Amino acid sequence: RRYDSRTTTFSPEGRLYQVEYALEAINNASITIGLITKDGVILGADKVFISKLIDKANNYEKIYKIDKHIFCGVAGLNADANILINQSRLYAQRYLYNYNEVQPVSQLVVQICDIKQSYTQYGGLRPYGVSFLIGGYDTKDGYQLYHTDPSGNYSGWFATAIGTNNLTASSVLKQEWKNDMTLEEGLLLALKTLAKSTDTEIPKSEKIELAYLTNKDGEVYQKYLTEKEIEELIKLYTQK
Amino acid sequence: TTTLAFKFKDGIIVAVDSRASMGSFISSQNVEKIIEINKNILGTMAGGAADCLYWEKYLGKIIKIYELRNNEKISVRAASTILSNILYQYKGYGLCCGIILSGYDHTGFNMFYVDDSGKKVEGNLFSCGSGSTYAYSILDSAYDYNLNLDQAVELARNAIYHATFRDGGSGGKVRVFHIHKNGYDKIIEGEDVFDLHYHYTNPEQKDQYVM
Amino acid sequence: YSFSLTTFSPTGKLVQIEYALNRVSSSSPALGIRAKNGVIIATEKKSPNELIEENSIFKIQQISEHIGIVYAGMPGDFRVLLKRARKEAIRYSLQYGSEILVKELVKIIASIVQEFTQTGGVRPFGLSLLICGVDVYGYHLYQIDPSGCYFNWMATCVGKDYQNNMSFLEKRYNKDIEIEDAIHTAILTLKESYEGVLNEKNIEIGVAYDNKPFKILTQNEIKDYLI
Amino acid sequence: RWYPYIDNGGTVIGLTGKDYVILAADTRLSLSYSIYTRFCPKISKLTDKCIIGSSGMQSDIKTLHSLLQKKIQLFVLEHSHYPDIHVIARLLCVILYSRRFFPYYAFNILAGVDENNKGVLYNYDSVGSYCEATHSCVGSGSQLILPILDNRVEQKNQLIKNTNFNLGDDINFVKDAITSATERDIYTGDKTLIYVIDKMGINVNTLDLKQD
Amino acid sequence: NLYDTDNIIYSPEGRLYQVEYASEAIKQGTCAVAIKSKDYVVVSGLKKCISKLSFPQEKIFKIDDYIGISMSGITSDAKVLTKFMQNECLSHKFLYNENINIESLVRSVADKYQKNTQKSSKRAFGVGLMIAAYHNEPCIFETRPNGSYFEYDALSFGARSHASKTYLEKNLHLFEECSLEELILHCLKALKCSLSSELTISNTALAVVGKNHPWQEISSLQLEEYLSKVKM
Amino acid sequence: MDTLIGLRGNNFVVLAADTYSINSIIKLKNDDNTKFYDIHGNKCLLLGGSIGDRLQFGEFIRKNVHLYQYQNNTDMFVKSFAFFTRKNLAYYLRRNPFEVNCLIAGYDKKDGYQLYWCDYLSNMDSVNKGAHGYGAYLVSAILDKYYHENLTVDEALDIFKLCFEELKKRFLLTQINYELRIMYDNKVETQYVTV
Amino acid sequence: IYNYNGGCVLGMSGSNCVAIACDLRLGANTFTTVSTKFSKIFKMNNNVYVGLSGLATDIQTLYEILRYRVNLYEVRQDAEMDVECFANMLSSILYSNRFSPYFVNPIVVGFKLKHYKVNYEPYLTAYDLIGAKCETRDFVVNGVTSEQLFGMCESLYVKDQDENGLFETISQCLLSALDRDCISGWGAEVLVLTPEKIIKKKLKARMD
Amino acid sequence: SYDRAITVFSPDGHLLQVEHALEAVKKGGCAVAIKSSNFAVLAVEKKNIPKLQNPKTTEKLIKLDEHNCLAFAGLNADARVLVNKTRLECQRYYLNMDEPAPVDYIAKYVAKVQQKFTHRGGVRPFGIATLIAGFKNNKEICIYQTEPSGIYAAWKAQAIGKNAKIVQEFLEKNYQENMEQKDCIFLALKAIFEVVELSSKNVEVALLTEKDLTFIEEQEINSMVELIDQERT
Amino acid sequence: DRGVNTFSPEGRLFQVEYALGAIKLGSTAVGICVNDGVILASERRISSTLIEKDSVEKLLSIDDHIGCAMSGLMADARTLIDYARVECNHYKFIYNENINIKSCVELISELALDFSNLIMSRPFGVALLIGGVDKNGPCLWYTEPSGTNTRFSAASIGSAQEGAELLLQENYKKDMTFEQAEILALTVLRQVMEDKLSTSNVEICAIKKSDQTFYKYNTDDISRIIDVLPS
Repeated sequence: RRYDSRTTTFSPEGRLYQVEYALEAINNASITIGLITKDGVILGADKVFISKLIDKANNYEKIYKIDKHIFCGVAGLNADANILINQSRLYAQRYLYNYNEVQPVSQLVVQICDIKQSYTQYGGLRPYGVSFLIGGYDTKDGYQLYHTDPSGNYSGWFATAIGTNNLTASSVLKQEWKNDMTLEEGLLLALKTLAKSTDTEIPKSEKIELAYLTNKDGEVYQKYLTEKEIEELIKLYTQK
Repeated sequence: TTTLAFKFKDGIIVAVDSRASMGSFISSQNVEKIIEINKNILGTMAGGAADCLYWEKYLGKIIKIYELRNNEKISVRAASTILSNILYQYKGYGLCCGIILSGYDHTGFNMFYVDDSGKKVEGNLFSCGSGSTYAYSILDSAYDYNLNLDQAVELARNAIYHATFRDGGSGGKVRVFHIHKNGYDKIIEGEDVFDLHYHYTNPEQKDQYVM
Repeated sequence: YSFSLTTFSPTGKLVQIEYALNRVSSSSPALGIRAKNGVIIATEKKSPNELIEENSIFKIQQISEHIGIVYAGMPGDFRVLLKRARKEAIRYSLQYGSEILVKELVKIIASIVQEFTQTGGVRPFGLSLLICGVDVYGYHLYQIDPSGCYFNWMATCVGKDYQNNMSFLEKRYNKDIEIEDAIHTAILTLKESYEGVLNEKNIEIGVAYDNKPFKILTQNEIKDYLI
Repeated sequence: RWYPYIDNGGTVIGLTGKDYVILAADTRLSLSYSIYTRFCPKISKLTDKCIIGSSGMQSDIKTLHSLLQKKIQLFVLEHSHYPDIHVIARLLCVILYSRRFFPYYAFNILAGVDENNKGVLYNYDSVGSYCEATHSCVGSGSQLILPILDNRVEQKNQLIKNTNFNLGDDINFVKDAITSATERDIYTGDKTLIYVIDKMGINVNTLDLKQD
Repeated sequence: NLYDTDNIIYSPEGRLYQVEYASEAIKQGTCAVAIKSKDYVVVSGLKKCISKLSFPQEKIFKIDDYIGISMSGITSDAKVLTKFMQNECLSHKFLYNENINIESLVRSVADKYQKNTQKSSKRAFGVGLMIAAYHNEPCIFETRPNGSYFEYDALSFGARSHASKTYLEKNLHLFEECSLEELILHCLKALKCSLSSELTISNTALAVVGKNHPWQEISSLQLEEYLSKVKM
Repeated sequence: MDTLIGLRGNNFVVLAADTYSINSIIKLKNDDNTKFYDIHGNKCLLLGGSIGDRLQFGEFIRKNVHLYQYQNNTDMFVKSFAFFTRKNLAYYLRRNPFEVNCLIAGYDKKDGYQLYWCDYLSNMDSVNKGAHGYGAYLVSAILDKYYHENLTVDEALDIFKLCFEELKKRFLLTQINYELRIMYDNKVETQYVTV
Repeated sequence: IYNYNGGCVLGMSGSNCVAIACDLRLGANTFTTVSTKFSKIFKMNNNVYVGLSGLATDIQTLYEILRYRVNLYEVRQDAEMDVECFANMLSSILYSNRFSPYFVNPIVVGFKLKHYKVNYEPYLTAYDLIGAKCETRDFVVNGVTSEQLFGMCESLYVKDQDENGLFETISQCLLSALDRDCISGWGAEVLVLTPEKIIKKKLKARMD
Repeated sequence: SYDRAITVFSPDGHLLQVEHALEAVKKGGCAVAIKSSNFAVLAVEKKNIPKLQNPKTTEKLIKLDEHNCLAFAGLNADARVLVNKTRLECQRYYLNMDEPAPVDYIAKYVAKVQQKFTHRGGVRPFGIATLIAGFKNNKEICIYQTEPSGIYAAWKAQAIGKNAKIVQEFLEKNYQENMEQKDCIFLALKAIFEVVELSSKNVEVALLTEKDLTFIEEQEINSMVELIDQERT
Repeated sequence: DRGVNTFSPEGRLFQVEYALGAIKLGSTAVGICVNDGVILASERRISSTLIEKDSVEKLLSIDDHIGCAMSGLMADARTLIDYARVECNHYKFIYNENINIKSCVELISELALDFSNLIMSRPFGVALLIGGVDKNGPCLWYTEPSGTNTRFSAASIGSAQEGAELLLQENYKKDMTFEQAEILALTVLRQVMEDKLSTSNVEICAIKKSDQTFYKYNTDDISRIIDVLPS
């Protein structure tokens, strides 16, 4: 009792003092972006540089896949993100087992936010300090994009940014984003946002990762851009 | 073992015998097979006497709880559903209770049939027990809506008489209750079937009645 | 009675995890290299007095027939984590009937470390693991952390003065390095970091040689390499 | 492959009047065809104005009587008033139905005098069903004795009829009935206890029957 | 100072402060007094009255034929203990068909006290019991918040117990070999001395338990007669 | 014992069931309503077997589906409904057997009009038509003979009339009264027929 | 118990080509066919297929469990599952319910990947209801018609063969086997999978 | 911690945790509810980032049962979990009683669960204030309001959330019995806009009747807001 | 700073004392018992006019023959009422007779003190008056968070209970008739109440020895009684 940490307990103003700290930690992580276009949903991100000896091939640390039609981006603690991604995969596959159909994204985000809220209310365990950008596609509603947080708060978005310097990225998105956009134009806008938020005039092919999901030929599939593809994309960007 | 109930213009009529058997031997000739579950709901007994009585009183306790908590009279449908659920929980355990729950609620006059296997059925005329078939036959042959209370009670008494006549397990005394808007009344609390037979079929006491 | 002893502070920073990292940074250094046709994990054990038997204490272990592991931190936590990793590999093989994939094992260990830094009534592990292996998808060298987040390396170091050792290792390294050259580079980096004189019984080395079982160099082989 | 049910046999009779109740019972404990002992009372005093008799497994009836006495004692301790015969009857019904799937092999008669000085007699079954009556009998001799009581008290199938009954005549009738049961039954017993509950307490007497 | 926050911490002098505070609560209660002679044990107490529109609260209690107790302290804990003792006695009589040994029951209640005292997250009962019974010999027992019990010749509880104890010790030698009526008189003297502002049939509780004398509270008329006798 | 019939075709589905409540050797009612369970939206579940078992299972499934629809603010797809029912039935079969035969039917914007058979062991499979109960033996063949692609609702009702006449004329338990549930044009219509 | 909803599944290997065929009957009470589209072959991976025969409910439950497990593994590893791993996990799953088991006799058919270019090797195996794995490297049969399929394959198997010959042989063997069984048949379906493409065909079988 | 009291009486006799939860409620969005004759009107504010947020995501006003409807103000995650609990209880009641759950029963259940989370250890109070509108078992419209402390009360017209006192004061001097649908919607919009910036994107009002909950079309809301703005100036 | 069940230096649990302090606020209620029956009355502190006045009830019924009036934390009071009625109906099921008022109060106090292990988590902070009739007569009891319940002849709870009980002791007298008890109770409630007494401003309930059934006075009875009260 004497060593208790006072985790699940309202603050004198009703904030619990722990969700706030988790969010403030979130704000310090690298930036993640999210766009919705006429051809797919994008989750461009920014890789934190640790050293020059990291395995460039594959090694995706910010964008993950939860199912063939759902794929998200992390903006916080990596370990919490990994455990929550695992939980997301179990939830999606359990739904598919139960109903013999793919789970709409809204159900998945609802379940993830439910587990986060449960950790925020019951027990005395500290909250998960990770915020995702879950994006995907389904027949019921189509292309979607959400944004969670440590408090289990989620909301839909057409174009957003999270993490450090999210303010400038969101400003650029609001200034440039359009209702009907091509996938290539969306990729160009994502590159522009990552460059502006990172305070770099020209983004480096080794400092960013991109991905997009499209329902081409009636079969939803995701593509994670590689070094050569991102290099060609940045070449096109600087061309314009 | 015979219980009877039907619905008519002025409410509901319920009737029962009083025989209780331990096989070929009758343990008691006078028993109460009608329980006032609520101020406006009655339920008959058929089959296992102990199971039926205990579960009727348990349902009465639950009904009291709900009525006191919510401050509103319960409907016959809800009581029937509760009884069916609790009986079904004990499926395959040997319970042999067959119940007819009849009463007046805000929706009107209602009557339901429940079984030990969770068999909830709704209707306006029911009979259970070893003599059920005879009562059904006598009712359907002469039953009719919109008949006076006296005719209804006479028909119920005649049906119970005929059921007792051709059933070893049915006999004793005839009890007939009437359910109306404000509670219920006991039209016939107890009537020995002896004089009933000697008044209906063999009015003249000469020679054995042959059938 | 079961509450979280590690909690977010203003700005977060999970102070307990920072202290675990500090614990790691003060321990004996250990490094790893990913070569063209093999992987190496090397470490240095402090010069033992004449009483200790180096054959009784081992900082290099093998989890499976192809996967090796080294650590730098608290020996007891290393032992318990090693046993749990062995059990994890065994239970994976019992189901899929094959050697556990390196990435899968790294994921299980990272999840366990995460659960330990989340659950209440406990404190984070005070070590920084280093797992090397070979599988169908080539060679792998991963590094776990007390925070429970893993990294994919091709050449790395952990422990005391790991920044200078990392810089030296980066200075002399190539994607197409031979296995013997990688062993030589590991020896050179360890010697530079030691700040003394090295010799047999003062270092430990394990190597995954192509499609061959993971093998821990004996003292004679290490001495031959040293010359 | 063991059957946990044996009938120890015996007979209990109960009759009621205007303001008194008589309960007679054998005092023989026996096995299949041999007698354990010549004295084992089956009537246990529950309260100052309520007693219970039982027939069947001796251990089951003993345990049931002890449990009911414990419940009554706890009730009087916690509520400061002795329970009525109706309360005891309902409590016994609940206790019996508790073991609905491993029922007691005990047939019970509960005799007493209500607070209004009325002789009340409840007859039960092995599972919990109970019904008030003005006369009852349980045990081996139940079938032999019930018709006699029905003829004496109910007095149906008769035209002259005679309802003038008092305590002495009822006691003599009970003694004659138990003697007849002993004559025509082999599990009945050899010595019988007669309890009489009246407005002024209760009394117990003993009678000697045949030994065969 | 700072060693009284939990019941599982020994102070530098080696004392449990929570148990001492429980004893303080016991002492803060109302009065009571018990005496015994060659035969018969007499228990007396003051039924607290909080207002002129309140009947005095029950003080003495009956646990079983020939066994009764008196309370001092928290009433809820007293109710819990009384229920436990009644259940114990009834169970023993049920499954052995004989009266429970008084000392074993006292041991059981003391063990309950000790168990509640030992483990943290639980508090010690702040109630003291005064058990009086006749198990082939008159017996008086006292129990404390810490697992501990004693057997007395004359006992008092809380309130202004000093006067009652002084009177008891001043006349202890005469209690043995004394008639029941005089024993009741002496108990009333002790209670009246404790009162320190009069005794009435309403605010005083009295009980006796002895050979061929099951525990029974003294009727209103008999109590009034005894009160008049002591008054004169 | 309880006869169920189902016929699905382009832009129409039809379910039919006798209306009888059997207890021992008598009929409690001639207008049984415990066989049909309409789910919110365009979905129907027809159960046959013991009255209590079908009551319990149908109420459970319908209220669970309603819970799903309210919680997720949408309409469950017909395939999802059918497979959820099959999974629940199999689970209870493994623990607490449910002696009930199932005919699921509905309309979906994705798969169109569809029907699903289900045995009491949860031997579920998509079908264009089917029957349950002993009376099935006397109707299935007829359904094969007169069924053909591009059918119309009126022809379906004619086939059902033929089936009812066959049951009345040849089936041991002479069944006369039937209840029909017709799903088409985003409408669910109930009819009563007496042969 | 297996007569209730009888079924038949068969598989053959050739030269860089594999084939799996099955019957399309779903009956009840043995002697009453209910549907003629129930397919016993389910695609589990781009080059791994499982043919299940037996009680239909058990078939569906096992298929759903396998799909769940395979999707989980594939997502976690971000790579396709190997036939060896799938076979071993199927054996483990079948044994997990040794008591109160699944009344289904499955068979696994697909390609084993030999990396170095890359090579495809036919892989076949058949199981008992407990998981009694037994590799055979040639034709595999399973169902109530196991005896007839064994005889036909023994008489007609031609070792390695072109995909056309493989299709002809497997179709003929299956059609002959079904024609001698009363509780199985009512149409047949054949799948011929090769590295380049996958052909699915349905035979003009005796539908009565 | 795990299974140990987190809300306890203060020296003055106040449960500080409950008061902090009420304060958090006071920080949430506004909501208003009116009833009349045989129909009710529910209004809730809205706050979304233009051009980025998806309005369809917000579900401040929800339907619990065939007839019941709910609105809330406070922590959104707590609202969602409590709503799921309430829907599960609705269906459990419909199982065990074979009748749709009346509004009074569900209001009592919400009060009970909020009280339970205030009187058990290892869990902190629900920081939301809700108001439900529905039909009683006797086909009568009624609306109840529930607070974090668990105390519930039936109201004729009530507002919760930021500045709920001001909206309540406005309602107390304008409410009329058995009003028309248009007048009820007008009053609801006026009450919500008394404390909320004037625009058609800051309100999502709806009307509940026996048939079903109907969301008012955006054009009607635009006309109403223009009318009230004109009346104000 | 300390657990729920820590003893104070004087031997009083801190939480129980704080609950006692908390129960001192709320609607005022009074209760009286006489040889004919028991009567309870409540202040009925109505909030803004938008409330129905039917949902806010301070006089519930534990059973047919028992009524109650509460004060303090309403939610805890409702929980206690639910538990009390559940246990009373359990008693009625186990024993055909009706539960005595004393036993019901004992069960309520046991639940209230359950919070101390020897489940709930803290004292309830509710004060109740429970009045009723049984074979032993008509009587009313007072229950407080500390667990100590006490029978009363004329009592008052809620804010201003000091003045109410002072008036009760100043006026209440034995051998009083039921009409006399009603007028006395309403006069005291009027005196202690802040606003002007009216039909909708107060609520009353009573249990008679003859009927033995809980009966809540409606508007007509309340107005009839009001007309006769002395001015």
